[PDB]
Amino acid sequence: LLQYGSFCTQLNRALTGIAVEQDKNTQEVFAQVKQIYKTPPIKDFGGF
Amino acid sequence: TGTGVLTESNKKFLPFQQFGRDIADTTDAVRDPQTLEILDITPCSFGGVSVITPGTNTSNQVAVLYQDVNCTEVSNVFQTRAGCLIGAEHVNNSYECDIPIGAGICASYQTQTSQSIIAYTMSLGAENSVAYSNNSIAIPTNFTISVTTEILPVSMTKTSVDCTMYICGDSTECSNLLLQYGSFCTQLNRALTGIAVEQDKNTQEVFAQVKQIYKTPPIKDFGGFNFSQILPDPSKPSKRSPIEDLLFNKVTL
Amino acid sequence: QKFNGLTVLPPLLTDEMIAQYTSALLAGTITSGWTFGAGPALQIPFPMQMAYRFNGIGVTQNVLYENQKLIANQFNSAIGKIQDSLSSTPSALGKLQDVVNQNAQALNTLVKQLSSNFGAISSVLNDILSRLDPPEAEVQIDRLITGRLQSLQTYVTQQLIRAAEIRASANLAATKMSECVLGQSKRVDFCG
Amino acid sequence: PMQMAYRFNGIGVTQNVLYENQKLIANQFNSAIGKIQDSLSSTPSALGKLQDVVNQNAQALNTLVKQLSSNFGAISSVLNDILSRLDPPEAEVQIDRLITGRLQSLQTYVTQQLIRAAEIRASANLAATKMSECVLGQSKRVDFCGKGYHLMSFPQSAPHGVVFLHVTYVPAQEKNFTTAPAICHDGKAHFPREGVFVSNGTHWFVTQRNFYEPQIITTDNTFVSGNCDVVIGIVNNTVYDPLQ
Ligand SMILES: *[C@@H]1O[C@H](CO)[C@@H](O[C@@H]2O[C@H](CO)[C@@H](O)[C@H](O)[C@H]2NC(C)=O)[C@H](O)[C@H]1NC(C)=O
Ligand SMILES: *[C@@H]1O[C@H](CO)[C@@H](O[C@@H]2O[C@H](CO)[C@@H](O)[C@H](O)[C@H]2NC(C)=O)[C@H](O)[C@H]1NC(C)=O
Ligand SMILES: *[C@@H]1O[C@H](CO)[C@@H](O[C@@H]2O[C@H](CO)[C@@H](O)[C@H](O)[C@H]2NC(C)=O)[C@H](O)[C@H]1NC(C)=O
Ligand SMILES: *[C@@H]1O[C@H](CO)[C@@H](O[C@@H]2O[C@H](CO)[C@@H](O)[C@H](O)[C@H]2NC(C)=O)[C@H](O)[C@H]1NC(C)=O
Ligand SMILES: *[C@@H]1O[C@H](CO)[C@@H](O[C@@H]2O[C@H](CO)[C@@H](O)[C@H](O)[C@H]2NC(C)=O)[C@H](O)[C@H]1NC(C)=O
Ligand SMILES: *[C@@H]1O[C@H](CO)[C@@H](O)[C@H](O)[C@H]1NC(C)=O
Ligand SMILES: *[C@@H]1O[C@H](CO)[C@@H](O)[C@H](O)[C@H]1NC(C)=O
Ligand SMILES: *[C@@H]1O[C@H](CO)[C@@H](O)[C@H](O)[C@H]1NC(C)=O
Ligand SMILES: *[C@@H]1O[C@H](CO)[C@@H](O)[C@H](O)[C@H]1NC(C)=O
Ligand SMILES: *[C@@H]1O[C@H](CO)[C@@H](O)[C@H](O)[C@H]1NC(C)=O
Repeated sequence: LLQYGSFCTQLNRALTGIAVEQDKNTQEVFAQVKQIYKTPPIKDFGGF
Repeated sequence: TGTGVLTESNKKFLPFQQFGRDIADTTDAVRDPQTLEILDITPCSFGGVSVITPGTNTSNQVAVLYQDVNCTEVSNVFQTRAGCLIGAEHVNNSYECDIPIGAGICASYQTQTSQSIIAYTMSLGAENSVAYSNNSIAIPTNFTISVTTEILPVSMTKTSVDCTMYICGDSTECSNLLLQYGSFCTQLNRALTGIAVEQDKNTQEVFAQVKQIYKTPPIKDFGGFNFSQILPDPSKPSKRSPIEDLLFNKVTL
Repeated sequence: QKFNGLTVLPPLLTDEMIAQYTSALLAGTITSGWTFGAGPALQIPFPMQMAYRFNGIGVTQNVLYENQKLIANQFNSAIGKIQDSLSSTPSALGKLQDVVNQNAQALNTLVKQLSSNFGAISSVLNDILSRLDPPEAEVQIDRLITGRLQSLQTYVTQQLIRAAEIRASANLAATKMSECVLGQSKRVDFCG
Repeated sequence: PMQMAYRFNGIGVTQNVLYENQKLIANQFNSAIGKIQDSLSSTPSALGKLQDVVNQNAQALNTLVKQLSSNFGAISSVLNDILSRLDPPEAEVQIDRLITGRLQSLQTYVTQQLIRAAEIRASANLAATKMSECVLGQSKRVDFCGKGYHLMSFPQSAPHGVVFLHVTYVPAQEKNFTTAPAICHDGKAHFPREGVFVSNGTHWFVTQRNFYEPQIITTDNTFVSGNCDVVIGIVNNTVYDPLQ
């Protein structure tokens, strides 16, 4: 297999790129708040 | 034949079958000759090895992550949910994520409290409840004008490869053999030409959105607003703005 | 499941940890309207916030106040109907089930490609090595190497294309989060 | 200044705000632009998104070039020597292996280049949209042209990309106030034409939503609709007409 060269460092690199990109997908969708907000203990939202 | 670990299994084989095989054509169990016992096969542990490093420009210190192994097979070892991580001290107190380990664990070079690579559960941000009431509002009494920078790639280098001389070079001998493969290189030349030609369309579409070239007036009486940092500089040999000059001095090929 | 060479990496954000992000986005929305997406979260009474969102679609705010009980009842009913709707309508989550199904199917195909001869005398490397002398076992192994490497490369290429699709979907989802959740979109049929 | 005033008017702040503190706004804008210079000169990995395309293309070309060192089972990797030491009927079989390996390497390169080109095209389409919607206009569409309420943005060309300077309005020091959604006068129920009702504790004012500017409540900035019996949160207050 060594005689085929860098095919597998290349395939591993491509798959690693995809794996690294999935975390970026999740982070850019959900990590849009600077702060973690909490709701008050009493739910007096005018009827909603 | 094969390799793995053998353990006792509770799979009731039939008296005639000799070896069991799971989905996707993999041997999952075999029955033992000389005892007729049914023994399970599990692949013996393996996984990738990853290296956590702050950078050779900061320290030579490193933590190593073995990706899917228990901390039972070979200074301070920490068992985490994404593998076995050795060389990182685990801190209870949470920080913002610096180098991702996985499963909510990150690691960084602290440089102040511990002189090592700490490992922690990343924090999602500062906690604050909003003072919600049925009769209270918050209205801002001032404001701040803020400028943020956003960076987008538009085009890439227009490369082009010539098969006949990449594969053969100056050899009519193998060019005659390459002819037997048909249009494999008419195709590759065509695909790369398509990529190269659309790289120019990308730039044309992003930038060529004005039909005529607007010029700024000689006198900069903008009511206190200052744009000298963004308009081109006449003193420069290439008529770029200071910010564009820094951008061009910042990316290296 | 765990196989020969196949490993699955844990995502960086745990499900316990994405729920906290969505909790933050909710709490921010209910307690501060869209203001927390621009600057500091500024509390506002929720019926007043809904009045200004009504005002944002060309309905005077007196409408909401003169029928707030009605609007709250309608909203509660509509929220309750979501639970039943997606609990009773199958294939509702098909767009999410399909990603799991496609990834699992591609991995199953990749593994089942190890059962193929590709023209070799046998598909088991040890079996062919144990009974052929080296200068011919080399030739037999080479076909198997070529076939398996081509299979792996096909898998990688389809994964690249599917990941491009998922990235387009995730960019759309990020835009929808920003523009539907953190704002009110005047943009037709983008947010329903 | 008048253009920026109307951009302020485009986010829900009256023009008088900009004109009464134009000196401050201009100073603050100049400072915010000057900070971009320092941030780019001081923080590394700022241009990472642009450096990564260069890095990936260079790496793909480097692996394509280093694939010429591979034998693929041939007796040697240089075609010239196998050609110069084997007769044709035995050199064709050796050359075929190199042809297969190099062709299939080139195919892999071209496929990955196609995929990366599609990604870059998506990014360039996004940049074209951002030019049109942030630079050639003012975008009411949140977090598309930066954090905050979008005022205006400036393009800057970068190597193989574009940089956007997004000027945004961000609210600042704010006060907890008491509110009510309407006020009751002689049995009539008054709603605010624009803005909200706020109380300083003893007296009631109408302010616009994004900048504290109390005004005495008049018939000229509120409108009556219905009576006091219908809205759940009402406060009794007096409303003055200039006519009296
Ligand atoms: C194969 O032969 C071995 C012995 O030659 C058998 O092993 C015996 O198994 C019984 C269990 O019923 C034990 O009590 C004996 O002690 C075992 N003998 C030895 C020497 O270990 C085995 O059962 C035979 N299997 C078959 C299928 O014939
Ligand atoms: C607005 O009011 C809320 C409460 O009505 C204040 O929130 C308090 O903040 C302090 C922090 O110093 C906490 O210790 C209290 O527990 C908070 N109270 C509640 C009920 O959560 C808030 O500080 C006020 N802000 C302004 C600007 O007046
Ligand atoms: C509004 O914001 C500006 C700055 O954003 C404040 O101006 C500052 O005023 C102090 C005077 O105490 C000066 O020392 C600073 O240099 C000023 N800053 C700038 C950038 O000029 C102003 O005080 C704020 N006003 C309110 C009511 O919040
Ligand atoms: C606009 O701003 C720039 C800097 O932000 C000013 O340029 C400065 O000009 C003086 C000349 O008196 C030089 O000594 C400084 O070195 C310059 N600064 C920089 C960063 O180059 C310019 O004068 C300002 N113009 C107006 C009209 O406000
Ligand atoms: C609440 O509003 C009233 C007026 O709407 C303010 O009363 C003024 O107080 C000043 C004292 O500095 C007097 O000179 C004015 O004549 C008063 N106005 C009236 C109409 O009587 C009061 O100061 C405000 N308080 C707060 C906390 O905002
Ligand atoms: C290390 O970093 C410093 C400043 O960050 C830089 O000047 C130096 O060139 C770096 N060393 C390298 C790149 O080898
Ligand atoms: C690691 O091994 C220990 C005992 O060797 C075991 O108790 C523990 O559950 C293992 N960790 C796993 C399976 O995650
Ligand atoms: C970390 O916290 C846990 C529980 O809070 C505690 O049991 C443990 O001793 C702490 N360890 C350190 C080093 O603080
Ligand atoms: C707001 O809350 C208070 C305290 O529970 C309650 O008395 C009042 O009826 C509520 N609604 C208003 C003030 O409109
Ligand atoms: C407002 O005026 C009416 C008129 O009679 C009165 O009944 C009501 O109690 C007043 N509101 C308050 C909060 O006192």
